[PDB]
This record gives sequence, C-alpha cells and structure tokens, in this order.
Amino acid sequence: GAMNSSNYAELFNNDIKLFVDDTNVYRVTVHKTFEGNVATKAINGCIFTLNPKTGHLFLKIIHTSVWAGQKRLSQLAKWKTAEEVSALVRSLPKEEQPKQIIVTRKAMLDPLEVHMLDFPNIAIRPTELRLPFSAAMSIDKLSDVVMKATEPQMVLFNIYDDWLDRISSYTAFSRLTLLLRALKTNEESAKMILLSDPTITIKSYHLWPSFTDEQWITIESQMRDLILTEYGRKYNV
Amino acid sequence: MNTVPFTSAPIEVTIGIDQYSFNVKENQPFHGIKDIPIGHVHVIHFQHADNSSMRYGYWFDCRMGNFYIQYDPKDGLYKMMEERDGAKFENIVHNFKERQMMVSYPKIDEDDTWYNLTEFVQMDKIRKIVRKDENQFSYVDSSMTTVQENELSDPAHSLNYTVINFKSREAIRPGHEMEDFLDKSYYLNTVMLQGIFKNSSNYFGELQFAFLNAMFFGNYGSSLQWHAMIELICSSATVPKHMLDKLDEILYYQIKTLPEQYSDILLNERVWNICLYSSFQKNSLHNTEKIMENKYPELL
Repeated sequence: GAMNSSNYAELFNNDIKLFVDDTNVYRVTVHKTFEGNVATKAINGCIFTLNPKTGHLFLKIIHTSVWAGQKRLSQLAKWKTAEEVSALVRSLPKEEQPKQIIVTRKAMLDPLEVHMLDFPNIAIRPTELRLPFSAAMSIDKLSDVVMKATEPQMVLFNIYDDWLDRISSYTAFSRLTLLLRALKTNEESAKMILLSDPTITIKSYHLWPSFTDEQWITIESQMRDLILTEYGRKYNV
Repeated sequence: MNTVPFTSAPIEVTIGIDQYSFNVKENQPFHGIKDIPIGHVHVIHFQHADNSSMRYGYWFDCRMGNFYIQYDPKDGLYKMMEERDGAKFENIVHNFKERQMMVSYPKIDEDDTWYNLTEFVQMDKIRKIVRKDENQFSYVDSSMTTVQENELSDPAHSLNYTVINFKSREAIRPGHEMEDFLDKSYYLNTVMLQGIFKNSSNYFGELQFAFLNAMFFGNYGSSLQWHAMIELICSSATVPKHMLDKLDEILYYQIKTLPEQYSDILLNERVWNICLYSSFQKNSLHNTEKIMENKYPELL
C-alpha cells in the first residue's frame, strides 16, 4: 500500500519505480474581466514523472490547447495525467517499464489504476511523504521549456545531473528533496543561495550548479537554515 | 394454495417463511406450512435455538414439485426434499391438515410486500446463481461466498452472482477511461443489460435475490452484490425512465422491509449517500429517498 518514512529505502532498490506528481499539470492565472467578474487563463503545465533511483525525469509538457472546450478542468487534469503516464509506460520497452508507480496525491490513484488496467502487475501506490515536487517549476531550465512549448512535448532530464558519479541515490534524492523544499518555502532566498557565487556555474547539460563535495555541504546547510527560519516565521515559534 | 409438510421438528428452531417467522420447540408436534401463495418464489429458513449462527434455507416454487422438510440428525439440519409420489404427498398433507398440525402462511389480503420484494425473481434464475441441478429448490446460508469473493474457495457451494467490477476491462472501454469510469451508462446498458442480463427484468431479479439473501441469511457477499447493482444504475447518466421508476419501487419495499436494528450492517453508507445525493440519479428515486430519510437519517 502507501509509501512512508518506514519503507523509505525501497525507493533506491533495483525494482524500477516512478513517482508521478500532477500538481503542475493544470496551471491558471486568476484575473478580473472588463465587467468585474473573475476568469482564469490556463498556462502551460507539466507532468513530473521521476525515477528516484536513476534521476531520469520524463517531463511531459501540457500545452494550454489540451484544455480548449473542456469542462471540469481540475478533474480532467487527473485523467490527462493518467493517460500520459499510461502512454509513457506503453512507449518503454518491457524491461524498462516500472514495477510500481507512486502518485504524490491520492486523487491520482483511481485515474491511474483505470488507465493502467492493461498492466495488472504494475502496483499503483499512494505515499504518506509530503514531497515538494510542486516546486519543479522553480528549476529555471524546467520552467523555460514548459513556458516556451507551442505544442505537446516530452523532454527527458536527469534531475540529479552527474551527482550519482559521487553519491548514492538515497543521498541524491535527499539533496533533491532539500533543494525543492527550500525553493517551495522561499523561492527567492533558495535561488539566491544557489547562484550567489558567480564562479560556480550550471553546465549547459545540467539543471543545478557544479558544486564540489565541500560546496554542496555548505549549500545543503544554507537550505536547512532557510527551511527552519521560514518555519519559525510561519508558526511564531 | 400449496403446502410444505415437515416430517417432524426434533430440534428447537426459529422457522422463517418469506418475511414471517415462528418459534418451534424441541419435539413440538409441528407438521409444516399451508396456504402458501402460488405465483411467487418462496424461501423457508431456519435458525437453531442452540446455534444463532448459520441461518440457512431453501428457495422454492410449489408449481415445480411437491416439497417437504425433514430433519437430518447426521448433517444436523432441516433439509428440503422432493416427494415424487403425488398420492403419498396429497395423503400426508391431508392428514396433517385434518389434525391441524400446520401453521398457515399469514398473508394479510391488502399486503403486496412479498410480491413487491420478488416481482422479478424467477426460480430458473435462482438455480443458475445457486448451482445444484439435481434439486428443483436452492439452498443458501450465512457463510456461502460469491464467485467474486472467491477470486479476491469451494465453487460447488458458491453464489454465482454476475461479477460487477467498476475498475475492470469489462467496465472500461480503451480510450474511454474517464468517460466510462465517471458515467457507467456503457457498462450498464451495453455490457450488462444488452450483453449479460438480456433485459432489465433479469437484472432486477438478481438485485432482489441478492437483497433477500443479505436480509434473511446475513450473507455478506449478497449485500455487496445488491449494493453494486444499485450503484451501477445510480452511476449511469443514461438509464431508461421505466428502469428508474421501477428501481425506486424495488428499493422502497426493500428499505421498508429491513429490520430497523440491522440497518448498521446491511446498508453501505458510501453507496446510499452517493446514490441519493451525488449520483446522476440523485433526483430519480423519490420514494426511496423519502423512506431512507424518515427511517435511517443517521446513516445519511
């Protein structure tokens, strides 16, 4: 059943699994109309589908055209997510298909289970973890490809850059979750922390800066500090 | 008017005949039930005084043969049996009637309750759900599991209800995943009505049979079947108007008949709240909604 703090190491074993996050699929700006009513304007979205072991990110860009003439969009978004994940699994060779798909939100379980009836051996699982994958659109290069899309597109990334050359998946995932948690809690501060020293750049083929092992320890410390402060603030403790 | 004689009543037992029931004492001179209305199926059911576990009983139609009950002291239950010798049977029934050793099926003239619970229920359909083809009557008890329960174990003693599963390839057309899951009209109308049941009468027959097994034997799988068949209709946007009108009547009599004290175990909160308040048919079951609100407002 559900994935939690107790069964955490399962993410980094040799059974192929994917996390699916639907939180950036349906995105709107809310605005006033001329008549002083409110209306939404959809902007491009994305499915965040991540192998936590390899860092392979299947970023399915959701172009605003998919919503044209559709009703109940927040409900459709869950089914469109499930249809795209199902299409991704069918596109993968059998030995690359996931054994488990973990949805970050319980509302994805029935849409994904129904789209995957052809795959009775793929387990669809919720999680108790509060994963910060909503902050994916705070990664500048992911945000850029979503916002420039003029059509439906799938773009492949490694969200861990070359980290797995030096650290285990467990540690790579903990780093990723700490960066995203920071970006989610205070985006400006987090982005300031990541780029304050201009000598450390982002390689053209990477998402994050080229930190040494020593510089990641300092960065990681600055992100924990950012997260605890904002918590004291939020809650006056 | 037909008769189900009993050879004897060697053990103390509560005997049910349809919606009626009578206490019989150990070795009480009880020789059966007379004045049973022709034209309906009936169920004769038993709960031993010494084991208020294992409710069991026999679905039968007196037009299909001469049936009697006889206690089996080896298997420890009241067994239904067919008497093939018509003259032996008439002679047995006439004697027991003359000696007034039989209870009379206590139908009130005005009272259509049993007709209203069994309107679409046919013995020939019962015998397909409860497979034991050497008998013209069907045995059901509290513990019998359904074909669907067995998939999720003895197939000879199973209730062969039509499997309904909202998250199955049967229920969901490829490329109509969202449409077919949120509006089950395809599943109800093409797969189940046109495809399997052939008409709404056989569908209502199985629904009514499932309810009666749930109520009279506390059969949990029957309860699941009754709720699944209600939820499939309520979750369909497109249902023939005659089916909705008839479903309202069917459910009304079922809710009217349910013992008030059994509403907690026989009624599924999620299904009823969905069916009366969220579903496509939330406004189509006026009689059922009024009786549920007045009788079981707690559940809702």
